[PDB]
Amino acid sequence: PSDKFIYATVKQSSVDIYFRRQVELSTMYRHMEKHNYESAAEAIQAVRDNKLHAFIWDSAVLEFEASQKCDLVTTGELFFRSGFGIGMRKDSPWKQNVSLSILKSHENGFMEDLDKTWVRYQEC
Amino acid sequence: PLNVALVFSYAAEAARLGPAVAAAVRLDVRPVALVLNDPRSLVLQLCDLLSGLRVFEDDSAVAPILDFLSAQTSLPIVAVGAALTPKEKGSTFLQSTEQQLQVIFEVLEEYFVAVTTRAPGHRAFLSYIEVLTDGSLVGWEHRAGEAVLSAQLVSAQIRLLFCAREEAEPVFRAAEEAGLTGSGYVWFMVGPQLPLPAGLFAVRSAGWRDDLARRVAAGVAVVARGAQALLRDYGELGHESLHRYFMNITWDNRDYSFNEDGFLVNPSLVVISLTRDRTWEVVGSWEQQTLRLKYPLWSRYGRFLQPVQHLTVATLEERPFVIVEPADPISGTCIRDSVPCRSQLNRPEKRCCKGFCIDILKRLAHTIGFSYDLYLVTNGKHGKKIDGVWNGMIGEVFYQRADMAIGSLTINEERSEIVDFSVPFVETGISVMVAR
Amino acid sequence: KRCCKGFCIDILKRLAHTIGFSYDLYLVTNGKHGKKIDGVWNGMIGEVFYQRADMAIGSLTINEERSEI
Amino acid sequence: VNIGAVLSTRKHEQMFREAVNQANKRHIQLNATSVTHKPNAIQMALSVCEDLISSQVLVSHPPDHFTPTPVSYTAGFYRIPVLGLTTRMSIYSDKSIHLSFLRTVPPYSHQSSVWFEMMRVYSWNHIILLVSDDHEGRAAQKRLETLLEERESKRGPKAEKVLQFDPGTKNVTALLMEAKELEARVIILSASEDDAATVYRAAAMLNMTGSGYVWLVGEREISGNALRYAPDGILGLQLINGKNESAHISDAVGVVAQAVHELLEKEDPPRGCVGNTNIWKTGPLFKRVLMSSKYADGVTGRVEFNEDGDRKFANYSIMNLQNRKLVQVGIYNGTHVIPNDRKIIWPGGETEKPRGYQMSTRLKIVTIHQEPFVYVKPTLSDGTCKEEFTVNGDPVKKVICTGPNDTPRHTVPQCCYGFCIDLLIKLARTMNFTYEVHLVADGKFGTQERVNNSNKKEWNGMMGELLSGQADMIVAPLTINNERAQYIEFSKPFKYQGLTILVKK
Repeated sequence: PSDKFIYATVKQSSVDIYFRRQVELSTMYRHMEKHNYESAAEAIQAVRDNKLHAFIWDSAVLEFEASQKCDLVTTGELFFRSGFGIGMRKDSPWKQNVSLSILKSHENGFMEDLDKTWVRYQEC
Repeated sequence: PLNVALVFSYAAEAARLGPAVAAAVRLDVRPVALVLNDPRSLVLQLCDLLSGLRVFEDDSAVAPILDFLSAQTSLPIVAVGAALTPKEKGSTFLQSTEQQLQVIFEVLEEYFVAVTTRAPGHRAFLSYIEVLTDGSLVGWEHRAGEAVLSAQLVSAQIRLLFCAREEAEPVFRAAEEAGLTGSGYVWFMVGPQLPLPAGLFAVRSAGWRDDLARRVAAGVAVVARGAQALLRDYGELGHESLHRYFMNITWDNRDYSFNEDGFLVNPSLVVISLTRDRTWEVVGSWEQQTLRLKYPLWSRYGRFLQPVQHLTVATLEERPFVIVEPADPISGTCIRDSVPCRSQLNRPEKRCCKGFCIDILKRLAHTIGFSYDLYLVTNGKHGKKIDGVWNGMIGEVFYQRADMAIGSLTINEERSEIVDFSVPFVETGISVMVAR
Repeated sequence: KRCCKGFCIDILKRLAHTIGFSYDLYLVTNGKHGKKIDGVWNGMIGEVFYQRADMAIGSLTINEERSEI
Repeated sequence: VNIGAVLSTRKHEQMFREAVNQANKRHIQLNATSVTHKPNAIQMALSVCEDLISSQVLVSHPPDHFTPTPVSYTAGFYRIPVLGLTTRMSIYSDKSIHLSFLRTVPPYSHQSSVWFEMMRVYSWNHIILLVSDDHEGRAAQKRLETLLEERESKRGPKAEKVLQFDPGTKNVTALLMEAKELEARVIILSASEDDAATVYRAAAMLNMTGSGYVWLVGEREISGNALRYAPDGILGLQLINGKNESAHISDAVGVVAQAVHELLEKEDPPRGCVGNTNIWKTGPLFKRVLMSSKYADGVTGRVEFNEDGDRKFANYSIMNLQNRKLVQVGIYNGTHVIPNDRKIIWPGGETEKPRGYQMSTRLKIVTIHQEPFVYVKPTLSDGTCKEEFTVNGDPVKKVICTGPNDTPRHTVPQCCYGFCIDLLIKLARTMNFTYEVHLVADGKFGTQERVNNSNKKEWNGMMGELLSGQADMIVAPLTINNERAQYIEFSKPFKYQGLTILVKK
């Protein structure tokens, strides 16, 4: 328990279940519970005013915000691997068709095209 | 209209009471239609009552008969086979098993195999116990006739069973062939009505047996309360659902309000047991979803002694790897990855514990298969040869009070001589601590 | 006899143990992975498509036609 | 012992006398007598008790539901196995309370099972249920649920939208109105005759007439609707044996004679109807020999019965109400239904065959404002969105998202644009279907929460609200994990990331 540092995260979304099922570090999850913040923006501001020291979150979002602001440093190593998907009801041909369309977007090059369209020029 | 067809087929004191017990309960007139007696005679009495004049109790087919008569006459009645059934249509009468299952499952949880022979109640109780058990992380475990029971005895210790009056004794003829009627097992019955087994436990309504006069007075009082509720805003035919006027009754300063289905919402119950001396001792009571009883310690207050193993672990509280914390008030217990620790010397406040020693203890217990209990010593810290007697863990172990003890113990001469220590899993010694 | 091992073998045995299937290992001698030559497919894709192999494992890159079939 | 009967007529009573005499001829002295139904339930209770007292003793219902109850209760006073001929009430089929009563004709639960078989044959996988809040209707829909759930394997029908209904009520057009837009064109009705007529009139005043409006009903309502109002285009069906009092009487006489003959291998009412309440083990003996009775097949057909005395193998007929008359169109036998050699009128009542399904081009999408992925801005003065061509030549496609509440709590329009918005635009252009966009009030992703004061896990946030029903397809920077994965499937991933710490310098 490092009370001098601040270990906070989003209260509900993703790391909640990860640490709940993680089992062995239940005390770490309990500390996160007493340091739970229900906003990415409020966590960013808590980092801003030095009321928060360490904040665990996703990779792309955190690195993009750090590049945009270039007043904070991102040092944690990618200790997790995951992707972002699209969900729908348990009976959907839309699911198969959108999977095919998304893989088509990946193959053609539209994916990194929009990536460089929306991520570039926001880097210090 | 205030007719009380007190049929006893008897109750000489109750028959003689009549208006006297009602006056004790006692506003309009509250007479009694005392009749002592067959269905034809009952029909004649009721037709005479509904023609001229404009609560039944006997030992236990009567329920369908009374339901049909109430439906035909559209007149409320009270049954005191009293509480015995799905409703049919609009008709008023009085008489739960599901509540009994709930309460017994609770009291089992704070302190397995379930079978039966033949009933619709069999499937009803199987469904209800499935609904009760699938949550709260209770833990699923084992979900002529005597020859079959020999074929199983399939390997649990707590046994749940229920039947009518015609299966208990006829099956007990072989004494269930496995000594489960003794202290080595338990038997739980739904109690549909209340050559003889032992170690039996049962549940009953609040009024198990108080008095015939008391119960008839309660029936008269609830009838009068229902009539008064009918008199609200001034709210019988011979040749409806009045239960809507039964939402608030508080006679005898107890929960008396009834449900629209004829059931009493949130009633009071008692849990009793039949000792070897054939005495129906009361284990405890339960009301408003709260139970009171005689305090057990781990499992030995139910007269269970040693299922065919339990370890009486003793340890001392101090702060390196060993840590303690109180049970969470919201849950009433410790965290998910912890162990129930009893900080007692044998009101016991729960104080769970955790640590490296706890981890290794649980790992070895799982890998080798022992049940165990945790004890906290309140006599010294470890133990010394004061006047020959020992305290702490050594004192507990030496006098067989604690079968085995764990914690930070340093193997020595006399301690090895009188303890027989095991392998030194972790290392230590004597060292110095100084500042910079 | 030519036994095999590797990361894919490890994950295969782990999933088989955790889910409980019996299995046998087959080695393909018709191409490397599989391509839409004259409509017919070879390799793992060819084996799977014609029901000769119920399921295939290894280094496979998900594509359009490969996802479709 | 004896046979006995409860019939209000004499001709069928004369046939019963002939049958009992000819049965006693074959190989014991035992007779039988019927009783006319006086215009009172209490009168039947008393008259049946008098018959029991004056004799050493089957029941038939003259065409409602008032006959089987008091006779069964009187039989259960002595716990006597009485049997019925013409009754289909599920309140007696279960016989949990009517343990003295045994059935002889299957109830409407078998009709529901045959409906499931028929809809399984026709390959349809979408079905809605309209059922009255009746215990028999509840048992029927429970039978549907049991038959659907037992299929451990194949996709299978979904069997959703089992909403209830109250008898003798109006304004049902609202519930049917929201049921109309539910992607399924097949419905199953289970209600009384008057309720069926009322709902038929409600559909008539609505647009529930053309294609895509397909349903099948039961015996309890087809006969009632035939009188007064019954529109064409109704599937319907009919019991195989119809109603043949002489045939049923002969079958009952034969089966009871067979039971008596099989009982007399090894083997006397105690005392009439008065002053005796003892047990009668011969009652359970009759039970166990009747469930084991392989009585020779009679006029009705093969005679084999389930545990609660109901004929099995479910032989049935299927009619079709066309041009104000029913036409026999199918015969169901055991497991196979054979349509007749007649032009199967389309179930919709029109000149085109129905698929049983329809498409909804409109989709509902909810999202969370994620700073790098989603940009949300207040709308302009007119509510439109401002235009800016980034830095190079490209217009920023900014959609209107009227989801989020003011934070207040007022659902005000906003302007959304980003990763999810433009990829959704591309996907919609690929699929050529419309859509919408909105935010969520709670601003939570979602988790499995142990509900307070209860013991059930619940879903909140995005997927919780999607399972609620308003949302239809999620587009958000959502990760992938077990519980939500088995609770709802996902598509192929598009953006990849992990977990990382941020800290100041």
